Amino acid sequence: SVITPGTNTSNQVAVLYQDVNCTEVSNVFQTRAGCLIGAEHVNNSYECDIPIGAGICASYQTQSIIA
Amino acid sequence: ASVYAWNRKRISNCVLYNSASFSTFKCYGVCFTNVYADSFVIRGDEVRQIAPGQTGKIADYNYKLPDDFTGCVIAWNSNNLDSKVGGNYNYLYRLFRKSNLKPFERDISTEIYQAGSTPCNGVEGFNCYFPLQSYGFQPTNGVGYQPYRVVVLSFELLHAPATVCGPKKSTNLVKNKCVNFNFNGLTGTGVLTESNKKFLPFQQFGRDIADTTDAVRDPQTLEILDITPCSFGGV
Amino acid sequence: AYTNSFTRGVYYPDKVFRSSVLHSTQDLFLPFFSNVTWFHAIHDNPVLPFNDGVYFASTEKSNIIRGWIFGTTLQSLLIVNNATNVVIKVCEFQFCNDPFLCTFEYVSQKNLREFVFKNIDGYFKIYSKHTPIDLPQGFSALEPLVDLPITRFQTLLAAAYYVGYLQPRTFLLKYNENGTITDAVDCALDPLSETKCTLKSFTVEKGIYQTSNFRVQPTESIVRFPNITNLCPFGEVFNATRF
Amino acid sequence: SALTQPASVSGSPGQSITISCTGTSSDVGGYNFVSWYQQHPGKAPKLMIYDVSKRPSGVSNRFSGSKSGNTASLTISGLQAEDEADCYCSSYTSSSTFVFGTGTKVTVLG
Amino acid sequence: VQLVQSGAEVKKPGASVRVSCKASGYTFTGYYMHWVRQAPGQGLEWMGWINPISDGTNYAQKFQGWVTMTRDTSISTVYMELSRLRSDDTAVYYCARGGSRCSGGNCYGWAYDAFDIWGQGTMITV
Ligand SMILES: *[C@@H]1O[C@H](CO)[C@@H](O[C@@H]2O[C@H](CO)[C@@H](O[C@@H]3O[C@H](CO)[C@@H](O)[C@H](O[C@H]4O[C@H](CO)[C@@H](O)[C@H](O)[C@@H]4O[C@@H]4O[C@H](CO)[C@@H](O)[C@H](O)[C@H]4NC(C)=O)[C@@H]3O)[C@H](O)[C@H]2NC(C)=O)[C@H](O)[C@H]1NC(C)=O
Ligand SMILES: *[C@@H]1O[C@H](CO)[C@@H](O)[C@H](O)[C@H]1NC(C)=O
Ligand SMILES: *[C@@H]1O[C@H](CO)[C@@H](O)[C@H](O)[C@H]1NC(C)=O
Ligand SMILES: *[C@@H]1O[C@H](CO)[C@@H](O)[C@H](O)[C@H]1NC(C)=O
Ligand SMILES: *[C@@H]1O[C@H](CO)[C@@H](O)[C@H](O)[C@H]1NC(C)=O
Ligand SMILES: *[C@@H]1O[C@H](CO)[C@@H](O)[C@H](O)[C@H]1NC(C)=O
Repeated sequence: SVITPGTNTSNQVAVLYQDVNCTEVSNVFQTRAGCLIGAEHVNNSYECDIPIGAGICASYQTQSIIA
Repeated sequence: ASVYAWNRKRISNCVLYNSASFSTFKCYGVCFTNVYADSFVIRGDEVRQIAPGQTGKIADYNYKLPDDFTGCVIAWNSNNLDSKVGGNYNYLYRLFRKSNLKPFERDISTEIYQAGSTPCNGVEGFNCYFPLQSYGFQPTNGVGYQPYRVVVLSFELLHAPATVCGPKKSTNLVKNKCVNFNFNGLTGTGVLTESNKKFLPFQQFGRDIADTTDAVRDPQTLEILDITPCSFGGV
Repeated sequence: AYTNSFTRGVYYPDKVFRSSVLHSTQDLFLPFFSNVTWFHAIHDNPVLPFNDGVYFASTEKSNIIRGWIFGTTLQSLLIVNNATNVVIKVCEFQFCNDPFLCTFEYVSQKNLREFVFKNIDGYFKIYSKHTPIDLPQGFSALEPLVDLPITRFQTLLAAAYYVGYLQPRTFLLKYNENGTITDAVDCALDPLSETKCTLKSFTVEKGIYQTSNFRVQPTESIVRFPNITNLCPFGEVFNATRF
Repeated sequence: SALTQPASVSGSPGQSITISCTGTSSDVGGYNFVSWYQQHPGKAPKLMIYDVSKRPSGVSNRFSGSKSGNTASLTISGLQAEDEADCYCSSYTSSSTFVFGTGTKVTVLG
Repeated sequence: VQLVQSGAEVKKPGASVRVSCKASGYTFTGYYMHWVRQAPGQGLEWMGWINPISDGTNYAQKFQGWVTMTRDTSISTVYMELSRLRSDDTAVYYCARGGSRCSGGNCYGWAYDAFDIWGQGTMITV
């Protein structure tokens, strides 16, 4: 599954393997909700732009995609 | 043809089934554009292997029908021409190959079929076998041994090319109202009108987003005219 | 001599015209990007192997390129071109490619032209377009068609040429309302590409979308069949011929 | 060829004199394909064994072909005064060749 | 079953000589055919074979470079030439049709179906 700022907005994309672990097949992260790529994990917290799940959301911010 | 050395014929832009003096006919039909064809002389037993979904040395190493082809095959006993005294060893076929044939595959290399580890180096021996066989069909032949002549047909069912069978006709034309229509690649019924536009000419026809036909390059000029379904609606 | 690659590897094999259709298809296509052959001429310009459909462009603005010749079926056919008696023929090789000068044949009629070709499993297919400028980085509509009945290549003729090949892929078309595919998007060449091409629209809002199924392919195969191989007595079963 | 066997091996009838058509583990012991022959001189010959011991059709009467290893080892399965005659041997050989024996005169005793 | 060949194609020494053999009734092509020679009180040679259903052969390498097999299908015939011989090359020489494999039919219609008729490469006088 994949995350976008919208096609018109940008060529950046992020991707999630749906509650799937890494160590199977760049920015890479784990979440207690699967293997996440391309998005940036952020230590600051924000209102939900886009749901990820398990209390996690994503957006576009510092000028890219953030999680 | 000697079936391992089968020969194509490629034909377009002109039925003997208007008689049945010939004996044998495997078919999927009973007019259309253009065709690929092959023909052979075959002993009456081996014809078993000549169908879609078939076994044995023919399907292995001489010829292969596509299991999803479309086409038809006619055969008849050719003993009268062919099953003559002593000889007829010309009529060859392949008994072995390193691998089985794909559809319409062919091979006329004649290297000795080695078998197992044997580096047979182009010479026949035990476990070193020459690849081919031939009937040598003769007058004493029982019918399973007797030659049938056979011809094979398969259909180029793409409809922008112009071609036809021998027996076909066509009428005058009109620009309006509902009518029943035919073309060598298109037929049906419709309420024709003119067109607002013209195709890339390689396209024979325009089609709806529903994939129904919308217009066709009418051979009166390859002309382009645009058609409603004949006027219908609820009451 | 080696180069990037980009758009315009697309073509019209169908017989169905469609107005403004935005249709998508899964034929053989050019995997567009980042890999093409691009060459300076030299004293060499060698032959090379066919590879799953063949794509070309070159610039020799004098019409300096004579053209091509092909091997096939692993007699193939070669065609030679002029302002008159332009002809295609199948023959054994007897020739050389220099400028100053059998079983089937056919006959018909910054500068650069582009061509792409393939067999058609019973037919053969031909396509071309031309335009002066060096790569075709920007897209535009391409490959109006020619075709023929149904392995190798060579050519004949300070000049420039480009070489490539096709691959199985999938694409979504975009259109000019004349029913010409004015634009296209690949499914294959990015996950974002895949996303767009799967949702069947040329732009989408910010959000989350189900992208695809996946599976881990197996690493290999094992078959732990029985541990013994004692001969079944079928050479008895079929063979006590007092049956 | 140097493959060899004796001369004038002989006996009174029913005594079953035996023929060590003998060669090499590259020919006789090389191959499962060894062959044997006899005749009354001047005729076309008479084959009795084509492979080790397998007799052709019609070949049965008073024949006992065999091989072990580098010896083809045919017993004529008892003489029967059958012979103003002479006896011979052969095999298939390496590089798909073929080979022949010296052969061996026969005589018959009281 | 039929088999025939040419007889005493006599010479004076040093030279070439031709042969033909013929077999029929048997489906003549059915398997490769062998050449054989012997002389009175001498052993029997095999020198090679031809395959009717190809042009393929074997030889005994004793003989290659001066023996010359060939075969026909127009008249079910086979042939040999023995060439520029050594002085007093002289014996009787023959045709036969055995080998390794069934090739269908009579699945061991084999050698002595055709291990047959004779001819005499020779020199003589009136
Ligand atoms: C009832 O009885 C009949 C009469 O015996 C049986 O007939 C058998 O039919 C088979 C066909 O299904 C024949 O099989 C093949 O025939 C080929 C031509 O004769 C031959 O090339 C094959 O040779 C192998 O088998 C031979 C024994 O039959 C061996 O002598 C030969 O060397 C071949 O085997 C090799 O063995 C070596 C040593 O182990 C291996 O290293 C090789 O890899 C082997 N090679 C191969 C290719 O196997 C084979 O014979 C068969 O010949 C024929 N019988 C006889 C005696 O010839 C019926 O089948 C029988 N009914 C049933 C159900 O069996
Ligand atoms: C495309 O996105 C940019 C920023 O993401 C925005 O400024 C622009 O308005 C968008 N396009 C349209 C047609 O709204
Ligand atoms: C995910 O994978 C890592 C190693 O790639 C492993 O240590 C971890 O245990 C895995 N997750 C779970 C839940 O086992
Ligand atoms: C986020 O927080 C964790 C734990 O407090 C810390 O280990 C990590 O360095 C932080 N990262 C950033 C970018 O602030
Ligand atoms: C072709 O692709 C490979 C793989 O990414 C790359 O290493 C190579 O540089 C590309 N070709 C060119 C001309 O860059
Ligand atoms: C169709 O093509 C014609 C000629 O090329 C052009 O004038 C017209 O604007 C085009 N219309 C569309 C919708 O593409």
